[PDB]
Amino acid sequence: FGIDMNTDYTLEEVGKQFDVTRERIRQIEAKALRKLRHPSRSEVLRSFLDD
Amino acid sequence: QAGIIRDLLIWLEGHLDQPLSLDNVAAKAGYSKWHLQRMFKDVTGHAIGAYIRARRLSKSAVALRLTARPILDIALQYRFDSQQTFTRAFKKQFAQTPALYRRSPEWSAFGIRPPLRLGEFTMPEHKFVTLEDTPLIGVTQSYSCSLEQISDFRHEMRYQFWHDFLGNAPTIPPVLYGLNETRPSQDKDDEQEVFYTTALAQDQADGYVLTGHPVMLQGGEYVMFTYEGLGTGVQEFILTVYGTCMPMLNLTRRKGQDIERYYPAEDDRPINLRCELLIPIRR
Amino acid sequence: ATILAEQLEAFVDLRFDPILLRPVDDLELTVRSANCLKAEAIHYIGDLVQRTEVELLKTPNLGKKSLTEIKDVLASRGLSLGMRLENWPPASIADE
Repeated sequence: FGIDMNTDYTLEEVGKQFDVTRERIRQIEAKALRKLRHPSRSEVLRSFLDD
Repeated sequence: QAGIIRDLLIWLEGHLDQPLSLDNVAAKAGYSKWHLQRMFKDVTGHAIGAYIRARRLSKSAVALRLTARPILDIALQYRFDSQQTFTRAFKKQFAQTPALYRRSPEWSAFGIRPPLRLGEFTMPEHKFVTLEDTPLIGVTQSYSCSLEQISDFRHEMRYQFWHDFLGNAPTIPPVLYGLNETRPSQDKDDEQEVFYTTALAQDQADGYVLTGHPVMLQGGEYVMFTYEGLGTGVQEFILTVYGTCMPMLNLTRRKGQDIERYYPAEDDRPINLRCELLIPIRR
Repeated sequence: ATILAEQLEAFVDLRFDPILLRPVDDLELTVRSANCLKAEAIHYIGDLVQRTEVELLKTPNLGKKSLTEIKDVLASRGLSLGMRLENWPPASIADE
């Protein structure tokens, strides 16, 4: 996503980092939405939702 | 006994969503993981474990065809483990890519498995009709909600549309018309959107100054799904025609606007209204 | 006079556990642990804390994992198995 970085690292640059993988590493991020969708954490981010 | 498994599914159909469940979580129902499994095998005719995650996929298949979410809203939404495995078991259930599945407007009930009742099942009736192009007038608005919210959201879309017009209506039109639409995307064929149109009937009152469009009803084969129940009972009636009567009557509904036929002619007691769900069908 | 009178009265006068409110079906227990206990005509938690577990679980709708939810729920609130209560039932208490 580009937090704390100058450039934004892509799934092929990521594709040599942890694994060759391109689905389950994306499905790591599918857990990342899913572990933050649960409505106790997603409500500090609801204050900035007004756009 | 026979009173157990019937009550377990009243939990389980209501807890097919919330707990991330295998038979270990289902083993908190009086006996062990095997004996509760042993008690299910003979009183039902189904085998519980591979059925439930498939029934939860059958709960997700109608979420894959009539809900407006992408693949990763519903990747692990129904308590799964992976997406490619979810894509894999989908091939052995529907024999179609889920990108291809929400590519086609035709929704055939091949792999949807009906919700099981150990008690007595309220069977709806059918009657195959062929309808006519009828002009009406009504407005449209959209939603993005749950499977249980397929008529919780839909209660207001007819009511404030009716009570705005009833403020300037000298009559009460007694035949109601509601139209659901499935329209997929172009970027990635995993998403859709839904514009719901309730309309006022071109009836004995000629002057109907209502905001909206003159809507010509779709022609072709239809089914007279008449019913007895309140608008909160069409919530489970829409689910028992679309979770069950498309698989159990083995029919494939066709592309087009699903015609609702409510009756407002009996509009406090809870009202047991009568309603038809005239689906455009390809038999 | 009276408005003057009452303003003079500044100087002439001035110098229970909430989950015990609920029946047995209203506690959200496990797969079969809440709907099965009402079948023994036990219409309340206060009526259920009055008895012991020896005369509950042996009915063949009540199971071994319909048993243990009396062990932990009273331990989370501090009650006993057989606790007779003084004022358990609410105003209009009935069954379903």
